[PDB]
Amino acid sequence: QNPMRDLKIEKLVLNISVGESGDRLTRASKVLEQLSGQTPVQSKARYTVRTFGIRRNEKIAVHVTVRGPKAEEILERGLKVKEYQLRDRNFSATGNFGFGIDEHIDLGIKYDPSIGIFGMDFYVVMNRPGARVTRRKRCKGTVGNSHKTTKEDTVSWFKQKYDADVLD
Amino acid sequence: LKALKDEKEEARQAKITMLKERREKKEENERYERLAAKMHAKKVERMRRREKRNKALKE
Amino acid sequence: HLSTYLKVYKVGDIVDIKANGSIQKGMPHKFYQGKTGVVYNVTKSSVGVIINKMVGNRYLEKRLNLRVEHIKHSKCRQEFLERVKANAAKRAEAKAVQLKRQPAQPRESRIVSTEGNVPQTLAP
Amino acid sequence: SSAYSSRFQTPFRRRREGKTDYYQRKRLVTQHKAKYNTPKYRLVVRFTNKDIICQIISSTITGDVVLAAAYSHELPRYGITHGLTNWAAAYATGLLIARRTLQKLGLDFKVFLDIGLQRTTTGARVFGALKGASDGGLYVPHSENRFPGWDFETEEIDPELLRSYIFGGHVSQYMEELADDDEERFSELFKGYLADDIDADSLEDIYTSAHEAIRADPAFKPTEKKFTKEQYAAESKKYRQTK
RNA sequence: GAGAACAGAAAUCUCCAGUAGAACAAAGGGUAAAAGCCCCCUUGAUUUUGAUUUUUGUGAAUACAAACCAUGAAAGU
RNA sequence: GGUUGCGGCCAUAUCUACCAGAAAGCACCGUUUCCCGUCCGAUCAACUGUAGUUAAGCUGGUAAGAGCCUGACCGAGUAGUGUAGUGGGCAUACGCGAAACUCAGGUGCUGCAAUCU
Repeated sequence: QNPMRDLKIEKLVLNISVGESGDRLTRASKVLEQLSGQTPVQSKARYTVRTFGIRRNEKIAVHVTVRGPKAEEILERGLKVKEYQLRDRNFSATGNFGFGIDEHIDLGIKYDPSIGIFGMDFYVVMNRPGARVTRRKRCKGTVGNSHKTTKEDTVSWFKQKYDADVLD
Repeated sequence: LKALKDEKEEARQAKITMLKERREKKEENERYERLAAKMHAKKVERMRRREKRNKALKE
Repeated sequence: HLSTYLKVYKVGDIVDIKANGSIQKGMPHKFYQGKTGVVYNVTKSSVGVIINKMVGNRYLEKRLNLRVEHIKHSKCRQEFLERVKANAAKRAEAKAVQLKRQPAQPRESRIVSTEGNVPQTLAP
Repeated sequence: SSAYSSRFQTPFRRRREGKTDYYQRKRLVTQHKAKYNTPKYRLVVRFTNKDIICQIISSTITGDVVLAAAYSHELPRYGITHGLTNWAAAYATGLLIARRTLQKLGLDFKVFLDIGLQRTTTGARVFGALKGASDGGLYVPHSENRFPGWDFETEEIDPELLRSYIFGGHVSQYMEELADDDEERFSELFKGYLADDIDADSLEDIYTSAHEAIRADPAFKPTEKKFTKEQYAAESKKYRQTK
């Protein structure tokens, strides 16, 4: 029985990790900006590595978060690229799931060699009503075991809506 | 005399064996936990070795 | 420990010094620890305390200021005041004694019975 | 595990629940203490869903004491059934508790506001209750900064705007806009308001209503308390477990 | 720890555990809605009057009142 | 007796697993014009308690559970220790006197105000 113990989507984070910093980052900027409607966030490097070719504080990625109907709409238009076929993995233990796409032009947006091509990673966090207890300030607490999301519940919800497969 | 002392020492040995059994079950599962933790620690410090990581400065 | 702040300390009261590690401010006096002194003046933030410190073979008088967090009320005079009040009551009753203290006296005569407690003889 | 549990150091119970902040509490309760007794009084405002709380507390080693306490459920008696948690309603509750305490002290004193855990934001209902109390006449220290309509771009304030907020102007203009733009959300969010058919001038007059009423009788007409103690106790013990 | 295209042991993203094992000028005390990181505003690291401890010489720290000030809604600092 | 708010003492309260919770409240939850802040009304800010839920949180019981606390004719008058002797080659005499461990028992107590079938 599930009157309020459903499994709604909470949010989707779309991320673009670039090998270099500059107008390439600004272009990936622009891509996620146009896809979401809102302004994205530029993420810097934590530490220098010198084999990936970067340094501390270099602005080496850009990402964005989306909540609401927009999130699942973009999710479906992206999963069309993966044609509704994920793996047994790509589902976390705690009940979240994500994938990655090359050739972002495979959802609506055209080639436009003005800018080039980028790939991006979708990650999608799931929950139920009542997550506010671990997110508010006053009254903070944690959620019970029975109400915890899980890989099995998410995979069943996914073999349900979007009507997909597991592929191994 | 041999009748009396052997039931008394046998009851006491029963107490001794119960004590020992109990302590050894507890320390056995404790040892298993610590050994698995030790192996996990060794496996993670095996892959951290590939990272250059001068521990001193700030990187 | 908020009960270490709702603690009135009037001039005259006696207090022990026991400074806790949890407050870096005003950690006083390395050997003024477990030592008792009465309070002479009080300000905000503050209490006064005087101690008779001995140097050579004379007791000189060191006055000091401390945060309230370190000081503590002394139970030094509890039995003294209890005995004084009881002495007033006993003096009133006499007016209507050995109110003084006395060490432990030798226990007096008595009788020990054998009803169910027969003495149990034994050996090494 | 055993060692982690043993080396664990638990905080205070009231902190383990997200209920108090001893950092702020000590700065509040701690006195000058050159002056000895001089009990320090603090007005405690709290917002739950469906209800507001305003109290005036002294604290002592007994643990604390409540000389005066009011809530928003009293305001139906004073002329408003609706919107108990809003800005104007908390303002009314603050004026109520202020006139109450001033009546009991017989003067018409100095009380320090407790914010709780709520964030300090321009246009907050805690500052609405502050203005209600200062209305009532208790001298509390404050600044005109955080009242709404405070133009963040400079150091000035418009009194007419927070006057409208006191009268319920934002809810009224939103009522008007949502009404002349739609009726789905209107019928959903204003069912009692719809059955009552109240006006903007209406609702301002009702708040004036209630203001004069609390100025008339702030003496805490208490609840009627049906089904006295033993009834409640036995019926609750029917459903209370026991070892 | 689990998880996400190129991306691997370390590039960025998300979730769970995590009393401190991190940081605060290397095995130690103290600090977790902080004494830590980020953000907002400032530059009380300011003058005058006396008091205490370390110490007869000062300096150091300490509390204490009046002013000019900063800060926060405030208690207060 | 239940609950809410403010607290005191700060694990007998904490951790883990399961279960129950009529009513009351609390809580999730509904919405985003304004006050406000967010990459993102998720947090924070505001509005109506209306759409609806005890699923969660919270409260209480349960476990030859972990830990935490109390006690012991528990250890034990033991170890250790002050004093004396032309005592032996460590005991005796007058005296003081533990802790760990083990065992047993327990698993929050309370103040102020308000409120509830």
